[PDB]
Amino acid sequence: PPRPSSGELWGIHLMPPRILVECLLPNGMIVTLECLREATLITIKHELFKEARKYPLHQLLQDESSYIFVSVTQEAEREEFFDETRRLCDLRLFQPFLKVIEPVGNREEKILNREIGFAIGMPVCEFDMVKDPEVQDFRRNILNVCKEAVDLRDLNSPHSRAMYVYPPNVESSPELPKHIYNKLDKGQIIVVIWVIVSPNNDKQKYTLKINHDCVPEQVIAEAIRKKTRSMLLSSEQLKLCVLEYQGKYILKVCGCDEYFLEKYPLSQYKYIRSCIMLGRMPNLMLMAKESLYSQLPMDCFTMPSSTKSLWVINSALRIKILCATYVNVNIRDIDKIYVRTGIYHGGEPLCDNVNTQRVPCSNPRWNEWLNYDIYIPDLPRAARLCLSICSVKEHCPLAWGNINLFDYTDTLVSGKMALNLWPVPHGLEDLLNPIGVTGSNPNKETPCLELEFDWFSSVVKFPDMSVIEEHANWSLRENDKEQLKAISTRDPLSEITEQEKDFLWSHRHYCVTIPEILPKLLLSVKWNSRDEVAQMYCLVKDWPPIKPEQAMELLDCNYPDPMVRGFAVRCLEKYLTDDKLSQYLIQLVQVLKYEQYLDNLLVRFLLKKALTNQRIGHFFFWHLKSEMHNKTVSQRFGLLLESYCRACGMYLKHLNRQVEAMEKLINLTDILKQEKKDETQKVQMKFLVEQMRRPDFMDALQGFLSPLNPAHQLGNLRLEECRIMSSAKRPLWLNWENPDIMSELLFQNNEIIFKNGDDLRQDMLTLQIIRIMENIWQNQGLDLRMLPYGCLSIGDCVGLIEVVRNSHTIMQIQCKALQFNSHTLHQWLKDKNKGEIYDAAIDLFTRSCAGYCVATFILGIGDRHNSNIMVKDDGQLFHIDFGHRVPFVLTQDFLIVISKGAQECTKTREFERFQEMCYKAYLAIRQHANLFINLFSMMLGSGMPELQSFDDIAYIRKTLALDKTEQEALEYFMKQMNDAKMDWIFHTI
Amino acid sequence: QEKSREYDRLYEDYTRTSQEIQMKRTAIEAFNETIKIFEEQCQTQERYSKEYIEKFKREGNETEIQRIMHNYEKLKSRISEIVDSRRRLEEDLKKQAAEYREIDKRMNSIKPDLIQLRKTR
Ligand SMILES: COC(=O)Nc1ccc2c(c1)OCCc1cc(-c3nncn3-c3ccccc3Cl)sc1-2
Repeated sequence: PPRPSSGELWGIHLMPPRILVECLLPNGMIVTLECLREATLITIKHELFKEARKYPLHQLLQDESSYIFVSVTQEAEREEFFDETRRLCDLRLFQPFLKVIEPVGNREEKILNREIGFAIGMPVCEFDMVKDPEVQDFRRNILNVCKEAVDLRDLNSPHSRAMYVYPPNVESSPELPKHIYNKLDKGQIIVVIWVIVSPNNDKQKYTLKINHDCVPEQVIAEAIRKKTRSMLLSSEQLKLCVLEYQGKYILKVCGCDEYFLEKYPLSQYKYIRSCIMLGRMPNLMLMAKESLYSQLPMDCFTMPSSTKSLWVINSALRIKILCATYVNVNIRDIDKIYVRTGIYHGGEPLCDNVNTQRVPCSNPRWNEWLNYDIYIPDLPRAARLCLSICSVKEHCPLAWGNINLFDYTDTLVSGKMALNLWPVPHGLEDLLNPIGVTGSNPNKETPCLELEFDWFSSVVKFPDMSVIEEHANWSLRENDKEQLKAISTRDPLSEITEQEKDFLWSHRHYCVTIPEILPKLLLSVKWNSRDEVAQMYCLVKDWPPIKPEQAMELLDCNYPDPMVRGFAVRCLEKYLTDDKLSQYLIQLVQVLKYEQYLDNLLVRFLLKKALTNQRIGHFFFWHLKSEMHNKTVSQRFGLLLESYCRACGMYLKHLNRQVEAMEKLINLTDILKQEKKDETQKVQMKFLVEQMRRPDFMDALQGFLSPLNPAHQLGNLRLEECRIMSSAKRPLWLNWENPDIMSELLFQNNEIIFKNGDDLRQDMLTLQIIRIMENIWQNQGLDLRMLPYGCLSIGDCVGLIEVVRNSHTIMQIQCKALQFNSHTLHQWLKDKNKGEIYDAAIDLFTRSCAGYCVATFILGIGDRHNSNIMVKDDGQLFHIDFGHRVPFVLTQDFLIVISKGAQECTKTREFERFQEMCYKAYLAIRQHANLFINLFSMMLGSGMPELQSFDDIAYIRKTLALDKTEQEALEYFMKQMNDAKMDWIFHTI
Repeated sequence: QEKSREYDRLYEDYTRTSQEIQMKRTAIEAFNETIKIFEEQCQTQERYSKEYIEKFKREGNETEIQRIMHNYEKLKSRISEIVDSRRRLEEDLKKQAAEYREIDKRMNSIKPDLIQLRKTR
């Protein structure tokens, strides 16, 4: 099972400098050996075989080379150590002992399974151990997706492989907003192309002024023209240079692992577009196609390892509750217990709930058949029995559990069934939990309830589409069109009355002409009626495709039907760009949790995209890996990670290096939070310094890829700049060098805060929402600048935060002896941006501040102080700490800046312009409200306590004035905005 | 409200004990796997020592035999140390699982009461 700690031994965070290791020799001998904890297995083996000469049977032993070490890990599994480069402290040993064995099977296979099992966070042998046919069928059948993905990576073999490793990180549309076009003069960009010229690996630059719509090949062509101009070559030979070498070269961003490998316009490239925006010179590096292609390895993928029909069944649903083996009830307080049941389609019941008879908790035996008012034929595919053992004190559930009435092979569930129940969540007031985990608790040490399903003549299977279509094909005014258009526009949280529900269903054929009403129409179907469902199935089959952002909603909790979900996936397969799939990957991962079965069209889609683009693959890995602690998803995510790791290629080795690094960090912070807890910062720092200096750490934490962004190589640690942050939870401020040749032209430092203790999912979601808001604004042609900084959750309340270079909190600048007036911030900017630079800085401030004023209002981000609002040197404002009736907020500090230093900051054309930015930005978000609503709704399944119900989402319905008119919404917002130092430490008066 | 201050504190003990129990369960699992490996080592000792014990017996080399015995005794004593360490954990797990049951019994007494109040309030 997965490891409890990040410790060097079970129950020990850090093994001593020298330790005694029990060595079990192949001649049946036991030798105690004293080893350095940082000792490699190569050293320990040598040391041992030397010592072994002193003990009996030494003559039996063959060369050290003929053997391998084996031990039991903290994961309770027998590990074979093939890579004897690994240090004693880094083998996740349970007890300090090692066994000498002759290697058995085939190295290659065992090595890969070790590398997979480590990255997943649980051994592959544990999947082999699972006897469930659905699990084993998933394992075999998902390989079809792997083989298909690996085949496209090798089709156009050199370029296609480079394309997988370095996918173009390019914007959504090639079309540039006019406000951005106006920034680049004559519709042209001044670019700098660098070359590392041999001998002596000297740098040479070539400045080019060319159109932004230029393909990278045209950029190379113009560079090769600049170089050949002095050569005395004829027009025909000059043209032939371009003709033969135009594409013998590749472009890379300086100080980055970002390559311009595809035909997209230069401006479309995310690096270039930010440069155009920032008025910075884009520095690119020219390289030989072969220089890149020599780096690419992998693509060495190896393969591992009578029916009767439903609704021919003229019967009402019968389910026999038998016995429940134990319940932990205080017999003095609770006498009787009963099994409460319900047949559900998602979170909605298909019929009235049925209870068993009240029984004495001393004998939890019912042996009763329960009768549901639903015909067997009417059961939808996705119907589930939701049950719970309730107490009678006044009712309350004690344990709960849900089962799918049909299995993955479309077979209606028949026979006896033992269901290990789940404990009731904290705050679950309801007697049943239908939006819970459908399946029996993997913990067999829990109350288990035996069940019995009807056994009809033979095997009962859900009908074919041929059968459904044949049953469906058996079974307009002026105001009516306006009425449908009204329902269409309404947000997904706007309640549709049973009268509107009847109206949509009665007009279902017209609804095809207005396709974006499919989610409202699907909620109007009686899912408890095969007569209605069969007709709906047909409509979905031939339903026109809808925007991915619309189709994503069909994948949340409200839409459990496989046909609906299938349609949704097909829209994403046809319309979702890699850019946008990366933009909505967080939600797309959570929404897998709502799938009835392991092998489905969503998993198959997401997996292929991840094995097709390493940017997607990387975050698909980390998003799934971070949830490997949650046992309600452990198996599904584990099996998924196994299939990804098996087919991702060499990236698994980089992922293992990142996992190794994080494990050391989690362990060092656990030590600081636990044993060392009560030690002064001075003391704790001396320990940190001692620890980071150790070989194993220097090896682990130096020379790997940033999990926050793999295009950033983390070189050697700048130990002088590394520290334990003064704040509670003990975050680690880590600094690394940039190993890039052109590290000077982008960023020489790589700063990350590693934080153990706090849940970073809120921060992660808010930062994603901010990025989306900026993309809406920037697309609409509104230059509102946001800083959605890097933030990644790597496990249970462990994560990483990108340190924004050249930033300071409003508090830090106010303390720059220690006398601050509401003018301090403006005076700071005035000084950091003197001359013609001033105007630009104040503009960036107003554009960024406007964006944040609106975003924080809409979302309802409160507790905003001068110590959680930061400002870059260039003038850019941004907020931090997003762990959470919030009004509009605009400090006089900001007002003073916006108004370029003025006494009446409300009566200026600056503030007028600022207010205009805020209105325009707010109305832009209100127009895309369904997206925000849908994104948050796809997040209900995840463990996020701030998002447990739709009632939590209802806040955005309020701030965006969704029930209101657009002018009434504008009026509301305008009112909120117009409504709007001594004792700054505690705030008293 | 009064009972909510303690039900929330009680759940805090329910959750920790659950975590701690799952750890003990995997430690026991690792102890079994360790014990199996050490037992497997003895089978390896008997297999190889058989032809050495045989030669030395047919040689009156009682020391070289007693030398193979002293190491087997060490290995055998170590298996007792591990088996007794597993049993110590087994009884600790039993004591904790008894606790997460009494935490549960306590919770299922407060939970129907708290539900009635939230409705009244
Ligand atoms: C250049 O001089 C500085 O002081 N830089 C700096 C400091 C802190 C952050 C930052 C640049 O980058 C912005 C991203 C960010 C985010 C932070 C955060 N998010 N949640 C909690 N914190 C936090 C707050 C205080 C202390 C530590 C942390 Cl991790 S702190 C932080």
